[PDB]
Amino acid sequence: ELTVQSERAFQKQPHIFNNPKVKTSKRTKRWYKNAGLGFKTPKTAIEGSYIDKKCPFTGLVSIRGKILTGTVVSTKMHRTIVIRRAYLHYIPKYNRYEKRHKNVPVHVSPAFRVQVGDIVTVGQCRPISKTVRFNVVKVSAA
Amino acid sequence: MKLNISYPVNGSQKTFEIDDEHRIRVFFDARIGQEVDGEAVGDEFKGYVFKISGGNDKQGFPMKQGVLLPTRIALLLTKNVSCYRPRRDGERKRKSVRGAIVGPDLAVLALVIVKKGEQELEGLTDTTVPKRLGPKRANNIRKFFGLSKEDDVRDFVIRREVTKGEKTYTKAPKIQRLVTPQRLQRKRHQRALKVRNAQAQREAAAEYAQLLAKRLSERKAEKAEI
Amino acid sequence: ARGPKKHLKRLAAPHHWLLDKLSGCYAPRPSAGPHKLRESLPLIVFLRNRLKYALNGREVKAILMQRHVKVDGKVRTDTTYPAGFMDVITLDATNENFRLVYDVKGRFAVHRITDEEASYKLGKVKKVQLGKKGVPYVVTHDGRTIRYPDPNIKVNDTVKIDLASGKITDFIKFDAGKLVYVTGGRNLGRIGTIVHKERHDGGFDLVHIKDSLDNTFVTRLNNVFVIGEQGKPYISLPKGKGIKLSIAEERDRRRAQQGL
RNA sequence: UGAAACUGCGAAUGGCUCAUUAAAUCAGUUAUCGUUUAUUUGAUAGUUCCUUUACUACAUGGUAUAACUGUGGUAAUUCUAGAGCUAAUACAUGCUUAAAAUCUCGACCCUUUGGAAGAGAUGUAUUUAUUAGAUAAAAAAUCAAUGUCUUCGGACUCUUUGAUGAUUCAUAAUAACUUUUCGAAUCGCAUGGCCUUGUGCUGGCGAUGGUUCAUUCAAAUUUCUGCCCUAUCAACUUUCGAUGGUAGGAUAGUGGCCUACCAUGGUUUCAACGGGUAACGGGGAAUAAGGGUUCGAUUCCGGAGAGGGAGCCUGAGAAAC
Repeated sequence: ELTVQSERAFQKQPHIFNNPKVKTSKRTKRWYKNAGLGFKTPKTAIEGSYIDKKCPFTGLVSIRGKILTGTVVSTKMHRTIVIRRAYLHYIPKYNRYEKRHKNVPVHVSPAFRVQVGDIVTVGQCRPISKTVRFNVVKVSAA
Repeated sequence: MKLNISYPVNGSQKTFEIDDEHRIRVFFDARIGQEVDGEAVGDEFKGYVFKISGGNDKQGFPMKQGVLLPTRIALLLTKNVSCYRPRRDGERKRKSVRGAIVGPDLAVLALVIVKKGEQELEGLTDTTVPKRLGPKRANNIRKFFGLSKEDDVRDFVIRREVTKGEKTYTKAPKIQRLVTPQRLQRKRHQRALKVRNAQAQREAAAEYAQLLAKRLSERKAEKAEI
Repeated sequence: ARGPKKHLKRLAAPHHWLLDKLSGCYAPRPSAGPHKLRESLPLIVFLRNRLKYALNGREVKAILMQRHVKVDGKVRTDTTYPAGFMDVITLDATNENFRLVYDVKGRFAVHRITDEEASYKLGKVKKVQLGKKGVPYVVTHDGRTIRYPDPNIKVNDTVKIDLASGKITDFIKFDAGKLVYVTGGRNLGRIGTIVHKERHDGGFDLVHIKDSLDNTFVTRLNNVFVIGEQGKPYISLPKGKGIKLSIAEERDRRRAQQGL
């Protein structure tokens, strides 16, 4: 990767123009944005060459509704990952909780370089796959 | 097979059967109409130009200009296709049709006729029957009894005696279309409701524009001053 | 179950319509209202189960037909017209003039008004757009559609219209110290302050208020409706001003008032 | 007066019954910004022809046939055939129309800060692009086509704006679209205004249509939360659709509903999938101190069948018995 065309199919962030007739300086564009909801829009976003539509910041996916975390469990997917949310639950009878967990499928951009272990905030997109819904938004390494 | 004749022009019609079999041989494949002659068909018909029409087979089902077969069949029909009636906007049924290609399996068929022949038939060629009803739009009626476009019909309008026995009464049509000092009035009420509306919006549009701009104009002593 | 429902099982009708619980298997409902369904009404209620002016419902077709009651200065001869908060309902027989607006307790109420006051109403502002040929417009909880309006007007206030016309006379703003009627939520059926919005931002904005007896409180931004500056509250308000009482007080006023 | 039949609308309710069915029916709530809607109730179409001076019947145009007639066949059944006929609110067409506005051409004049006679289209439903459809508050420039007034230096001053929690909605605006939807060839009762005295110009009440739009009786699908017995049933589904993506076909619509290619997912000791049920669900019935245990095939509300199984004709409305 890193090399950008790689996906035969060429790539661009749609509606972008540059102007081989007209003085060109800077040659390239970009389009970026700022999620929002108290975030910080990092600088490997307005710098990073890569494409990815499913990018929060460099593309056409909104973020609305959950805000949530947790602990990464596995990463082995070409731009996507997995989270746990070890949680607690209060049985009304023995008056006591249990350690329960659900795993979570989520997209992710090259702007972040997550290994396993890291604490991680995420959003909640329209739907983005078969399972898949949230989009990482902020990593929390060592 | 009986036959089911329909001489148009007068409007009549009749029912002559042929019950002989060797004077019958003909029609027996010319599909629907492919002119069947009327010298080998029946000699009350002679030089008669008997178009085939269509009409009913036995056990007696409809015939269809379409089927391409002297067979007995059972296709899906449509509000549109005839052989059929749709008992529901959007609904379709299966039925049977012994097709337009004739053969013996017929009680009935139609003879409609092109150039009538030398020889005289009685109750088609003989008897007439009205011109039954009557047209409508005057501009059909200038098509009918003219009206002298201008002098206007009202006048030669078609109507009818009709009898209480003792007080005959004159039932009459109702036109539709007729250009009045009503109808025009409505082209009319429309145009000045087009214009009416317009001198309204144009005016707001600007009155907003200058009201928006007693502000954005003051936007400027709205800085240095308050 | 396949298209949308066209009936309404009585029980399922909202409990402030206050509807009986017996006899009528079914209540109504309202069709495609300029109002919201639940925090509204039909005249088929307001004209037997409240006022009296019907006995049956057949009777209530027969008063309407007659084109003898106007909502927002316009006829209607629906039978289940989806009227609501803020409304006019004028009695032609009768200059008799009701502004719909809640009890204090909890209700709807039956509030008479001032043949003068039927006049206007308190347009809420629900959104704002340069729309169609490039023209701005505010679209009013009344589910009603208002054009060429000033830019000073912003997102979350009223605006007095003229019923006769859809003008936009005076507008009020949303600021730390204005009166507020609470539309919906325990507190529907009360006024009246904006102590302090509490911004946030998905979404949920929250509001603080008080009242004439100093009691207080916190509800949703959504369910708020400015009416005036503390004073001039642009109405009228029904009794008890709209106030809330620890039933420890209510019981009293029905003991005060024992008279018969 | 009225047999029969031509159309009309009914028969898809209603009654019975419960064999099937175990997250399916179903109860309590939710949604329609996911769709169709006989009627019933309320609003609702003057630019239909046609390159428009001697026009197309609109004083109202034409086909065909049932009944009936008569000539019949078969052991037989609500069996039909081949003939002379005749109407429709059947069957098929096709005139009627105002003023206005507005748009896209441009015969000629005049080189201006570009005017012009009349030429057609715009009535509505269809299809599809595209545009508006504003408004969280107050203020400097250049244009690129020049919309309004020239105080002949420029400006532009009061300029329209509906609902929504929310939209691309609501309706309007352009360029064309369509095997072109409709715009009354009806009907019973009153039958009288005035003449410019033709049984004409004009005139009551009422019906049956009818294009839409809402409505309304609905249906459809739809969130959540809830089922009895079984581990001597611990792992299920992706043969071939199991779980999602993207696009199309499909539908009245949504959606692997189905298919093209794609990704490898979704359920599971908080009891899935399997086996059982002499299970149709509930409202409720017995019992009755409290807490309970059983039964609800059965008078109301849902669903399901019509001897099994399938497929579909009509109609808005059926997988109908």
